[PDB]
Amino acid sequence: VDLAQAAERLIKGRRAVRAFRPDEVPEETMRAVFELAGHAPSNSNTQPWHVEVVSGAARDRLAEALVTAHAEERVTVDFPYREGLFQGVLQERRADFGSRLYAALGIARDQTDLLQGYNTESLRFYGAPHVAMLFAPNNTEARIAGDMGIYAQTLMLAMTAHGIASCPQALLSFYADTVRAELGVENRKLLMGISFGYADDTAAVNGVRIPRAGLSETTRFSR
Amino acid sequence: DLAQAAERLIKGRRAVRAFRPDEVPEETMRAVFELAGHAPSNSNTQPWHVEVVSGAARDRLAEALVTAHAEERVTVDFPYREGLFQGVLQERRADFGSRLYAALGIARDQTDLLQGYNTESLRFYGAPHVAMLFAPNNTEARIAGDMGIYAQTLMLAMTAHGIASCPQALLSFYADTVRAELGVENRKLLMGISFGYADDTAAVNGVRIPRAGLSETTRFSR
Ligand SMILES: Cc1cc2nc3c(=O)[nH]c(=O)nc-3n(C[C@H](O)[C@H](O)[C@H](O)COP(=O)(O)O)c2cc1C
Ligand SMILES: Cc1cc2nc3c(=O)[nH]c(=O)nc-3n(C[C@H](O)[C@H](O)[C@H](O)COP(=O)(O)O)c2cc1C
Repeated sequence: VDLAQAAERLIKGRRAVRAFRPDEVPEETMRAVFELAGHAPSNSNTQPWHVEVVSGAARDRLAEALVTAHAEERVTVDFPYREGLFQGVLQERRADFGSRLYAALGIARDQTDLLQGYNTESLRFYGAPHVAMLFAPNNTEARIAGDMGIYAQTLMLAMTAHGIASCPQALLSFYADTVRAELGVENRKLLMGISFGYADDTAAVNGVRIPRAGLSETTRFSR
Repeated sequence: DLAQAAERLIKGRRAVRAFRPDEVPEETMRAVFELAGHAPSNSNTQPWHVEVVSGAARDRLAEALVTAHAEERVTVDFPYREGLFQGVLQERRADFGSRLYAALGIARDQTDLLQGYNTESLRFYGAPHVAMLFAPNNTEARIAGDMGIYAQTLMLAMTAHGIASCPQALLSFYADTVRAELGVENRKLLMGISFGYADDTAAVNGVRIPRAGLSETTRFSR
């Protein structure tokens, strides 16, 4: 494999996978992936990421604790919402994404109980055998969060290289106190979780094709 | 195989601080920026707006930045405050600075050499191109996280085509200058990425910045 071809395969090949098989990723592969991900750059080489990887019985207890917290409305999010977050084209993109996702799931926006069933499964990591919880410093702001994103993408691409499917999930960060309590983590903020393992390629949700805006919408070249 | 290629890309990408004058071919530049667009983001919002500057426009921009710095016209959209980094994060920052300044041959009390180096950084380290990464006006942690996902996708796509890069928060400290020179309004500047082909004879390009061990950043439980 030539480098240019490999980058295209990894970058386009990585997709948000929402249905996994139960098979675990070998421990040596997980070590190789997370070691590689640590090579992400960051402001001043600060490497602000603290990553909690959960498997087996601990992963099962964590999934049940998230389902229970969600049922009890114990929302404990570390990052507040900012008014007007998605205006204009950002809102159009979110609406189009939601439309494609629900169409692949075979659910209509008015089918509340089916949306509930789907979201309960999301808290069970879509059946993934592993989850990586991406913790950040208590004083995380835009620059540190940018580095958390550099790391998240490095990790997802290293996973893709090993045939490991992933789903980045902001949803898991909405129950940060539950994750911290389960894992014994103190004084860190939870930005997102990444469910991972091997994709169930028979699931219609994994057939969803999410477009991108393209150069004219995002990029300008000047000289 | 793909596993080896990922290792080569991820480990091969380094912050390059001395460039050759040679421009990236137009078709390669378009391929790299189109590929970077495949970065994921919350709800597929793709909040990035990227201004790629080359040639005379890049020269005018570099000179405007040098002038803004000399006149102390610092304009920051995202604060970079003292105490942003504490504990081990502050020590990693100090350790990085020590390695960089040793490669540059600049001592602690050398203000004139430090000024000359800062001027060269505002000239994009001689890179023929710079990508300015603009974010929405209301950017907070989650949107900034997506900007980082994009920035790393772009740097890795560049590395795959043998294109060296340096992500630079420094360029975001003169946000009004960048906006005025590029006709950009109502977007915040998070960082710039200088890019082109590495000058392999430059001592600064020999620096190798380590990472904390896997045991230091990651915990596995079952
Ligand atoms: C930081 C971040 C948070 C995300 N949060 C969720 C989430 O909570 N649940 C979910 O189903 N997908 C989530 N997504 C996945 C996307 O919606 C997805 O990346 C986008 O639709 C682009 O599709 P693709 O990744 O398949 O190319 C998240 C993506 C990112 C980068
Ligand atoms: C968001 C971001 C901002 C950065 N700002 C600068 C900068 O202003 N000037 C600079 O020389 N390097 C800057 N760096 C580059 C690093 O310091 C570098 O990525 C870190 O030391 C790790 O080294 P490596 O990328 O060579 O592996 C920045 C890196 C990132 C990811």
